[PDB]
Amino acid sequence: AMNPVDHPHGGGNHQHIGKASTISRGAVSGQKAGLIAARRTGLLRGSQKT
Amino acid sequence: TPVTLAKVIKVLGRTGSRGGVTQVRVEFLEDTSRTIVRNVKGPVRENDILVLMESEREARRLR
Amino acid sequence: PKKRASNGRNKKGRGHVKPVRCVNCSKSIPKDKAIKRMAIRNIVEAAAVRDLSEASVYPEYALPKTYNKLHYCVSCAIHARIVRVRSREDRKNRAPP
Amino acid sequence: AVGKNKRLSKGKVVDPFTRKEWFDIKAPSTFENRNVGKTLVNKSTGLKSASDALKGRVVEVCLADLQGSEDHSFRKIKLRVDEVQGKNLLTNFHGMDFTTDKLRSMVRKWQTLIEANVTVKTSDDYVLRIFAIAFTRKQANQVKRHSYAQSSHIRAIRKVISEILTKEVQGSTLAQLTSKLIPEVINKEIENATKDIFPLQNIHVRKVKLLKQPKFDVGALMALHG
Amino acid sequence: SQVFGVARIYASFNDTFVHVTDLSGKETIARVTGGMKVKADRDESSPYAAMLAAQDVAAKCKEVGITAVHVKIRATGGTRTKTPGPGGQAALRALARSGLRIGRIEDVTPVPSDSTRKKGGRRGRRL
Amino acid sequence: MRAKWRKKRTRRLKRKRRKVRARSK
RNA sequence: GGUGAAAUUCUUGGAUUUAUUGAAGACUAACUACUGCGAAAGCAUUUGCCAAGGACGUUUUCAUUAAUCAAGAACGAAAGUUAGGGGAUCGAAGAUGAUCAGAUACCGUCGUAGUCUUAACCAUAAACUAUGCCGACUAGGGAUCGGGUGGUGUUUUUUUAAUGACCCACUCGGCACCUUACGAGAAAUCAAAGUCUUUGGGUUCUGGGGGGAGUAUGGUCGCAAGGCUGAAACUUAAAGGAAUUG
Repeated sequence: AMNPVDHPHGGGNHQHIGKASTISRGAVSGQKAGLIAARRTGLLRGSQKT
Repeated sequence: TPVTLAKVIKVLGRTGSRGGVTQVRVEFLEDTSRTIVRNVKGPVRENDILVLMESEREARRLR
Repeated sequence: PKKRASNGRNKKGRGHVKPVRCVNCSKSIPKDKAIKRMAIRNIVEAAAVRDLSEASVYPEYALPKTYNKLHYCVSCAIHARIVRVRSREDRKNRAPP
Repeated sequence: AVGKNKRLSKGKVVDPFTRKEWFDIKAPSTFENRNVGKTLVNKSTGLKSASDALKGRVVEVCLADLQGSEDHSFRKIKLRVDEVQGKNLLTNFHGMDFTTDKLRSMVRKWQTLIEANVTVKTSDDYVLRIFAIAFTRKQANQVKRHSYAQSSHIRAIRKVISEILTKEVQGSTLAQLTSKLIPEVINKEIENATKDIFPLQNIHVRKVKLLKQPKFDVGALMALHG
Repeated sequence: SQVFGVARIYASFNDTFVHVTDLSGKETIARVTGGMKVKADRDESSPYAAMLAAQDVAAKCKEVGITAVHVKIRATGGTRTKTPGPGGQAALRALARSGLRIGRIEDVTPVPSDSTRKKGGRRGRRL
Repeated sequence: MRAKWRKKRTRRLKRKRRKVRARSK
């Protein structure tokens, strides 16, 4: 909902992210908005498995 | 090709789904009193010698 | 109609019986209804007896056997020829030969 | 299947018989056949210490094997690898077990089974779980087919059994237990306690599991293996 | 006098495994199976293949130096069929006629009290 | 047809009546 | 490894396998039966505690307090729902091996929900013995569980007392059973499904050809799934039960 100056999702005539939110751990300060160093996403169904 | 010569001493009965074979009790001559029960294809009768390419088998049945 | 008097089972004064599984199909069937038999079979099957006796480290060896109960379902029992169907007059022989 | 495998090695000789050495294992003082058997192990390089790698073991052998007696045939003793002295290595007790064929023979219907369990400590710092199996029987002069008990008889049998167990093991050390279980006098103790309850045949013992021993005490083991 | 191993048979349907080891067990010797002997995926359980493996492991055990064996028969048990395949009888016949000595035959099939769950649906295996 | 599946067909039909009448009301 | 046979899949990174331990959860085999208890659902290790119950024994007590029941309340398998836990096997769905003319069906390997449990809901089942509850009378026989009585009965410790476990006989109450068929019924069959056209011991609940339809609506309960109550129009001459021969 912000503007693209104010965030890496902001902007667009439609509220949409555009570029995928799963961010490398070796990204930087300014890029680390979103899901960081993530291995999987979405709804988990089952077990923590540990 | 070491085979064993053994003699049918009893015929158990016919088998195959089509009567084409039989089951027989056969005594080894070498190492006498060592019995076996095994199968045969052709016409056979009592007292009948037969070569066997092995000793160590007894097929129970077949269709 | 009621083909039987006990409906193929034995439930009197229970209302419920814990189930049992078959061994071919593994169908969940009660116990009173099942086709429990008992297998008591020499491990050696009567063929290798001479060889094992002569080759025993110990003679006068008991040569034990497998003892175990065998629960069967109606279907797999009849199919495996354990039991077979009986006339309307000889269904009632509640004992075997 | 002799020629089915699609890959034996996703990853991309010396004869172990020659790489292995023999060893000879002996029983304790509580069994007349001290020498009971042998075993194999890879040659004890300095990397492995075959002594300890073999120390971590146990062997089941039959009491008919260890006492010559086919009546003792139906009992098996697990003896633990506890000491090694130059390929004439020694053991000590680990645990009893019957033969399943014997059990499946004695179990039958138109009777009543009874089973008890105790988790009791001994005089000598071990802690053992023993069980006890007892059967009912048609009396002589009886005519009924089943001879089923009445469950209060059974609970009482359970109590008297369990207290007998605790009483014996609390005071009998390990070797004493072995020495009084090889004849199974305990069963006759049960029957003499209970013959004013039920005739009560087939009163055998059942498994026993060291739950925690004390220290090894190699001196004590050698005292047994004097 | 006579050195003793133990036979450790497992006579499952579709395969009758045999292997021999020391009295303790960790010293393992010459595990062989029917499928190791023969070809047909159905004949994995063949008593023919069972006795084949019996004679081959007999050769291995004679040339390593064992004399006798204490037999421990096992079957699937647990949840599964609980009864042996034909390879049991086959292999014991085989070793008997091979001449290695025999002792202490016993059945150790897992016959569990109060099992977990029998597979294959409630209705069964609708073959 | 089998009575159970007749029942299931009836139930699905019935809840569909439910939904449409909710839509109209 | 699986199968009828095969195949998906795992195996030099050592599977499969054997030995010694460990963890998680479920489960309570064999004994286990024409055997027990419970209103029913249902209930199977031990030990301890909580209160409860039937029958039995009673020359105890009160004294007709009782039976059956709309309304109305309690419990109520599985499945399923709500949030937590737990979460091994098994396994709706679904993916894949395939077989097949086709196969999202059978068989196979995976596998989420669930399966287990705490708190709260649901209120159904071939919840069947398809057989209401109370009472009485009537043919036999035997077996069995529990209690009790009698019997120098047997066996049991210290030969021997008790007690106990057996035997015999009897008894009351139970799960049921074998045979008859007087009796009944349309027949199968039944010790009640009898004592009913020689029609009546007491009470409750339900059915009136088949379908429509356990549908529609209206209430009512439930988060929902759904449940309880519950017609009509219209259509039709048969559907259906039990036995016989083929």
